[PDB]
Amino acid sequence: TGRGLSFLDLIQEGNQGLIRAVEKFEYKRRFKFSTYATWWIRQAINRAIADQARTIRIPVHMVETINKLSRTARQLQQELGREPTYEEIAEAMGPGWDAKRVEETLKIAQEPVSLETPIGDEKDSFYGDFIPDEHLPSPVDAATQSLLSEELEKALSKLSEREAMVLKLRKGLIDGREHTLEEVGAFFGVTRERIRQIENKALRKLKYHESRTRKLRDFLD
Amino acid sequence: TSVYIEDVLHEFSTIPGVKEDVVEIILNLKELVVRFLNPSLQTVTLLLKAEGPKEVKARDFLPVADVEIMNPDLHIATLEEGGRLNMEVRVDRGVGYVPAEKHGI
Amino acid sequence: KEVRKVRIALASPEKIRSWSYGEVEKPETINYRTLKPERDGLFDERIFGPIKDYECACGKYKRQRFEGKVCERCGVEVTKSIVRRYRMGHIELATPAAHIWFVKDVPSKIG
Amino acid sequence: SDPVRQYLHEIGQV
Amino acid sequence: MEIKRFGRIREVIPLPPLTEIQVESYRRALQADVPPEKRENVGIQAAFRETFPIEEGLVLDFLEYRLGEPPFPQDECREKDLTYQAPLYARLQLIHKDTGLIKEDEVFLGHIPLMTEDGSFIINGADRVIVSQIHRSPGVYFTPDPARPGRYIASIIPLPKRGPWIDLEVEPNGVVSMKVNKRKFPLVLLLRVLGYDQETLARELGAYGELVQGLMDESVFAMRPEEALIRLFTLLRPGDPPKRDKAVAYVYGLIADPRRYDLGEAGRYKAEEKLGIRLSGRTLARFEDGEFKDEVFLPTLRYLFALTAGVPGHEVDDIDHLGNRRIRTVGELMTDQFRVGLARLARGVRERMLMGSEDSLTPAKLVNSRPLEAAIREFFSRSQLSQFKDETNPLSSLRHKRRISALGPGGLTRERAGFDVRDVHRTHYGRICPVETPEGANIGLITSLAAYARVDELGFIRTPYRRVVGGVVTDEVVYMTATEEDRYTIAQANTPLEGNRIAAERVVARRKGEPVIVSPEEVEFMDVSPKQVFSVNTNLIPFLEHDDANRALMGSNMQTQAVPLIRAQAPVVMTGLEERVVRDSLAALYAEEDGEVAKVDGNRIVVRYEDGRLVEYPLRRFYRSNQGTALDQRPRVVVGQRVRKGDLLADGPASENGFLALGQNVLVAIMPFDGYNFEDAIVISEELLKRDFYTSIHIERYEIEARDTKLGPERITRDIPHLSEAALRDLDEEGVVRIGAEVKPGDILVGRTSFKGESEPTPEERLLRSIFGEKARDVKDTSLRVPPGEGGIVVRTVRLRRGDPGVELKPGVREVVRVYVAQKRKLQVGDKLANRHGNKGVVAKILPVEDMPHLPDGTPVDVILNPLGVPSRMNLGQILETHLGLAGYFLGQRYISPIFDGAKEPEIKELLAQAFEVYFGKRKGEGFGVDKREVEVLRRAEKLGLVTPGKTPEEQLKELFLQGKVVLYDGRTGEPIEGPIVVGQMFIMKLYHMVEDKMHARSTGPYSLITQQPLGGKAQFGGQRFGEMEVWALEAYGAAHTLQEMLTLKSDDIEGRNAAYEAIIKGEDVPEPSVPESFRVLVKELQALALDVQTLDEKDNPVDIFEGLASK
Amino acid sequence: PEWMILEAVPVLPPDLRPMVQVDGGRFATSDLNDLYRRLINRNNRLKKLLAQGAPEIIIRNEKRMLQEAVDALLDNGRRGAPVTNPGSDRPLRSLTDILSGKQGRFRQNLLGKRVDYSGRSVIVVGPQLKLHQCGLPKRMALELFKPFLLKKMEEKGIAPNVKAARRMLE
Amino acid sequence: ITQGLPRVIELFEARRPKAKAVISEIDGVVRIEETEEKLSVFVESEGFSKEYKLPKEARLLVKDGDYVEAGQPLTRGAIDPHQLLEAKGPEAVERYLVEEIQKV
DNA sequence: GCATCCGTGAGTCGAG
DNA sequence: TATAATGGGAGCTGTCACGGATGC
Ligand SMILES: [Mg+2]
Ligand SMILES: [Zn+2]
Repeated sequence: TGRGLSFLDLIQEGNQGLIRAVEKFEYKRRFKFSTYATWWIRQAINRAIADQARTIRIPVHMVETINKLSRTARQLQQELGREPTYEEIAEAMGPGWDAKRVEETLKIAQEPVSLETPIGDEKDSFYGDFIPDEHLPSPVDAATQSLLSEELEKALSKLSEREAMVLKLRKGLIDGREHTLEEVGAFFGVTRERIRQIENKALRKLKYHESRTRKLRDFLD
Repeated sequence: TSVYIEDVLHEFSTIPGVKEDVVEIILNLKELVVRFLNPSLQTVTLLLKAEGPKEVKARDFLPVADVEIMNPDLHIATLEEGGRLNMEVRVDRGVGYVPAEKHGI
Repeated sequence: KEVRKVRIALASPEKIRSWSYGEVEKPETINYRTLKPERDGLFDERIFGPIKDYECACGKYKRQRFEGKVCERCGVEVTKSIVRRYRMGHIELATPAAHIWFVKDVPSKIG
Repeated sequence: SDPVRQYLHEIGQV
Repeated sequence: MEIKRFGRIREVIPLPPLTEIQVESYRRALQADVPPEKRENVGIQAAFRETFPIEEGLVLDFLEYRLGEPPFPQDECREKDLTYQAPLYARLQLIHKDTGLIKEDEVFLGHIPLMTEDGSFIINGADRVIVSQIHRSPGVYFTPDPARPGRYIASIIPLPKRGPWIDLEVEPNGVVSMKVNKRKFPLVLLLRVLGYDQETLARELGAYGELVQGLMDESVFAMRPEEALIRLFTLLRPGDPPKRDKAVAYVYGLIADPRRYDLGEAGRYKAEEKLGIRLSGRTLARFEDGEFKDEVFLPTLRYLFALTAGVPGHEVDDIDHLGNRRIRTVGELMTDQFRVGLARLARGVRERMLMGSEDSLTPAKLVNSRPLEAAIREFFSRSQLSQFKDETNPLSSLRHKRRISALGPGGLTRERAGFDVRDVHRTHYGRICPVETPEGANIGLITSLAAYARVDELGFIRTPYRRVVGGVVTDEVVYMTATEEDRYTIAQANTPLEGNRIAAERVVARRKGEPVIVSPEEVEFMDVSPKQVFSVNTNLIPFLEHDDANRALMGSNMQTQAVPLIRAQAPVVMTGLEERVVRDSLAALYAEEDGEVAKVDGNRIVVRYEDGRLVEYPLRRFYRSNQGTALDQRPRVVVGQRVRKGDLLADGPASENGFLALGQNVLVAIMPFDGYNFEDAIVISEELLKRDFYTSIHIERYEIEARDTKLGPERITRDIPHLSEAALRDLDEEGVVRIGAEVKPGDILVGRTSFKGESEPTPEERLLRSIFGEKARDVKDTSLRVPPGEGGIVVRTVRLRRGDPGVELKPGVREVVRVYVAQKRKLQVGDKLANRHGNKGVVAKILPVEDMPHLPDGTPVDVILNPLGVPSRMNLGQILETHLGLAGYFLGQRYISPIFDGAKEPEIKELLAQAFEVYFGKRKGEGFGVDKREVEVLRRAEKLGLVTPGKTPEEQLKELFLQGKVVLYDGRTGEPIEGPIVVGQMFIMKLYHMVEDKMHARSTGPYSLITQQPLGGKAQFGGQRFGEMEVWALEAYGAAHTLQEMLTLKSDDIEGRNAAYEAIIKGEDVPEPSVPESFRVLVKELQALALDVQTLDEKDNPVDIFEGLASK
Repeated sequence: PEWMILEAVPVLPPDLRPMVQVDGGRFATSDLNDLYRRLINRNNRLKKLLAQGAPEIIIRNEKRMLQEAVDALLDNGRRGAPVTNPGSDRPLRSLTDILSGKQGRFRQNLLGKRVDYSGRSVIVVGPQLKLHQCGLPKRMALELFKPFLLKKMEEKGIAPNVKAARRMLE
Repeated sequence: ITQGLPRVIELFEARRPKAKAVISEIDGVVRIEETEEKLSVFVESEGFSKEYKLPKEARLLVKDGDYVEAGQPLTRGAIDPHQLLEAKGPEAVERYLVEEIQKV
């Protein structure tokens, strides 16, 4: 108990181990059943503790390495009268273990914490109430994106519709993907050198318009 | 209107061998009374340099032409054996009460 | 059309399965190394949706040109990632289980 | 009332 | 100046050490200085002795323990975010019963936090205070049954979490029932298990009329103790097999196991005194020679029946008596959590004893210290009673250490406390302050230790009195509990005395708290001082007897909130306690022995003592407190000075020459001023800012971490993309701002770059990139800038790095950078001021000096207080303080006015006459007569009956001055105030609630994860909560569109808020909102409950608010 | 009526029970994940113990534990002991606890919300104001009206566009 | 010496008071029967009779031989609003609740 | 008709 | 994969006042 699984969960996993022991027992060896059953029972209990206790599941060999690191640090602190540094632990772990490896193994073993962890004496606050949402764009971001699209269309209208269309096809404004020169040339019916040339001249006219009006500079961050 | 002290980066510091902190030194310098004899004079930078055991007063300022310190007994600092003080205080003409946060001189 | 009423009623197991975009088979959240959602787990993009907008898990289709297209390699639909707030999953139970609301709210409705 | 007590009783029958 | 003091009471004893409740308790708990063989069975020694030995075979026993030295000093712990603690070792020995082999070793158990000299702790680099708890003392109580008027409930109560509450009741059917773990059963059964027989019960309880007959059950005596024991075990454990040894084990653990059941030593003593018996141990029964033997049950049943019958000498108990309520101090709480951690360690020990190689097991292999470490760390970090230290000023820390809470683990729950727990009991006299307590919900639950009060070894609060023999007051003083106090007739400390003899024929005294007029022959004890009735904060309020208690409460609590001013002054009217507060708080520095001062610096003071030794005292200079208020010591001696033992060497924060200096002494006029002091607002003179009165230094800490990522390392650097030299001006080579720089909102404190997320550039990004021909950089600006509305002068930078000596950070981070920024705050419109009498207000107007009301000699007042705040609040002490402050303003002196030994009105009048001499004879000598405006004001005052008619102008001005009133001229007009105004010197503090910290505003910002609603709090740049009641306001106004706009466009309508922001920046009206996201969350969370929620139109046909994104 | 008995337990969309990386690079997550994990572990173990033909006592215990798992998921602490994470007395937050109470969904996020374009500060008497007036600090009003201010700055010459004005106000 | 907000809540919740007044279920005339030990009050109609037994120390709002309305208080105390509703009807309860809250 | 046990509630905003 | 090992361990606490379903 107290290793991350309920009493009943441990009991059911030991029941699975007991079923295995039953199906693998050989009475001919004159051994009592308990001696063979205890092996599989401990085996199943430990497999369950290793496989289910963590909210972020860790492979069983990695959990064994983590527990070895735990025991090692605990013996080192029981002999040192203080918590050991990464370097002392890497020493005691043997070869192939440098301090950076101990640090990475500890970072990989960090368990998550509850978003419902309380803050304060009277339960008026949660821990999740301080986590900003980074994924969904802010109104400022969406507004800047819309103004960018509108300014790019404002600048793309100063081109002819063909050079504007070539730029839009080549950069992905139209269908979401960027086409090769051969595809834009097969669409407009022109050589890849010609389509790349009108792309260059459209970019050049846009560069001139931008040096003149400076309307798109502020969007470059 | 302004103070510079050598080996002092800001107002919340202390100078070794000196009893008062810089906050108290500026509080004392606020009470300095400087008279301008030339009417065309706008700003002056008084210079002070003292050391060893002493009690630096407003007299210790190096005299300037057309500038008279009206309270030479005003205490400024209590310097100890090895204590050293080296100040440049800027004094201006003005009207009323202008806090430091407004003129930033 | 405009909303005028709000109905609330019991959900049949068939209704629950009609909601679900996939059964959650494993009690696993995200890989301890890649920090990406595990397969058949509680955060599987194959069920609930892409984590990034219009990009599947492996990255074969990353643009808006594919909308509704289900990938062959990773099996993740390419749509807006906002759907990860809206797509139910389900758990198919071995034995039926009683909804405690209809058991312990006295007087018991089942009782 | 206590599921582990219930199970320990069920175990005590065999 | 001269300090004239009043009062005739000579205090026989000084105030005890004000932090002794903390320091002595923890000292008693640890016994670190006691050699182990000399340690007592209390403290953590008791925890060890209770947990050990550990059996089953194998046996692990306890020998002793020892505490090492702290690996780091207190200051280094404060800086490195460490804990000031000592290593805990325990000598253990494993013994195999059969083998006899004994392996002994000293195992390491972790660390125990040490208490600092002033009584606080340093946990993870922050000072913390363990607040004492108040609770019901263990023992046996008899309370009236509320249902049955003639019957009584007996209650046996052990220490918290040390056993079950046991109730004995006389049932309506006659049989006496016992309730334990919420199980009622006839007590006769347990009496049988104890070995009692009907003969003994009949001869003991037969004297009570037919009450013993409810105890007579034949089916119980028809069975031996074993059969009754198994009967009880079956009655207590349904379904559990009624084994014999299991029944003995459970019953022993329930009643007789000292390692499971434990009354207090207090509970032991109280049960002994109440029932009139003696106890061998702290349990209800014992296991002796294979059977059970009773200790408590029969005496309790006897007392219960005697009380029910009505025999004399038996009385119900008052559970709010301070003889039945006790205090759990730091030692007891820490020892409890230590005992819990030790029990967990012992469970682990037995677990390992079952497994493993039975032959080779050292103690080190058996003891996993981690549960004990975890229990201790959890107690000191996340206990309801382990509070962030309040070090706003020295008095804050002191009062905090003297708090008493009824809340917390083992205490009372919120809303579970009625009027009784919150009332001030008659026994609080001299023990718990009757005035210092919070307003609001916690009133009467958080209280404060009285000044002369002490907590004894059993945990009851004791107060001192003086012996009175034959009307003679001895100097012998006796500390009593309330139980002892109720035995005597105790006179008031103000009874007249000629020498040591009671001078009056009639004496005012208390008998069991009741007031009575009594003869000097009848007086047994006498109060030590009025000071002993109140807390330390309350004892700092002069003229307390003239203040209503509800406002004295505020005046007391608000001194805790006084900000240390750069020019702090002790009040001109003190109570005689302002020096001990500075001393016991350890803020100021004193002289350890008589000596001569060798060196004096802004940073150090070196003293040569009589021993010839040279002791150097470093001065804490500009240190940031828990609340950010600057704690700096300043030297008050000079080189070559002679100093005796206890002389002042340095002034602590909020200290003036060793006197508690929480504010300024300002010149106050009491009059309305054009509505700028309306409803407790305050008008102040700009002069106060000119001389830097009410100016305070505040330091803020900023922190940043550069860590390792799966996308590359974050790194602190001056190379931040897309920023000019204008942005990087004050940044050093490494990317940290320079010491001494001025930082405003938006300025970079520490530069930092972070590798971008896996970037799929939108087509607009690719096209703009091609237009401007610049590769999108690999990193992004994540620099720590200055929050909105903050800033100052950079005074410190700390940089810790991985791979550097003495440094090891949490796994993953490369480096940590801290920037300490200080700011000097003048008083501004919106800051909060208060006096010690509960007059609190906000500065609403700062007039230029020429607009200020002024005296005839051209002296302008400092602050204008509105008189309308006086009458309803009934706090007149501020008036008398203003009067005596006027007197001491013109005489140039201060005063000591003990609280109820105050300066009376006639003496204040004498001093005011002398002050008027100084104020007016000066004028008459300088060659000036009485002013015409003074004549007009004198006519007005003559109509008011303030001056007698026909006296001279000077005589009438003196008549007014003795009333504390003066002529005052309006600064804007020159005309006088039509009446004479009360002007004088008053002590006013600047409180911590400064508008600079509180102003906040947000257009848009961060939103919460699930709800997509704005975060809360100023620190998160959050939005204001528009709660249910604000919604009711908008509904009652019928402002439908404003309300809908709150519920959608400004909170969690994602599309709505985005479109609204775009419309406003474009110049268009905001669009009609759509469905808020939190309702979608509601719908989905109801779906997760297997409830189909359907939005329908008027045709009852479904409507999809998820716009298809949820339907397959 | 039989719909009051569950065959297929629904699973909440993962964003409403997040698994998010906080500032320091560590992870914070909702209790619903641990409740669902309990449920799925017990249900999978039941499916296996059925596939392997286990005795009656064992399958009975497994089914009892499965019911109590579902109960903790839907309304924890309602029946029996509340399900707590290891090393903590704190009950886990089920769906019932998310809906009902002071802090529940209805009262906390639906009948009242935190809101944009809002501020607060200390009040002050200001007797010069007419009845229909109040004194609003300049910085408060700048932030509260920020988009209007960007628009009006673009209308004048104070900034080339909205984004430049915002960077200038930063 | 008033009941206050607790009384207001007791009213808005239509709760049956602790120290309640006994009211008559019908019309009739009052015949008091007071033994030195026990006390009762009879309300007698022209063909009916009702009996209300009450504690000895209860104060009477009625003089012997008086004609009382259905739902009229006989004892001093707060009326149970539900008893008043059954005896006298809805308008009576509305009047009673409004006046009782307004008293506070 | 009447005690008794169990579930449900017990103010707002603000900083933590 | 084999000596034999065969039923647990913590509650835990000074509250009203309703509604309001189960036992005499
Ligand atoms: Mg190594
Ligand atoms: Zn894919």
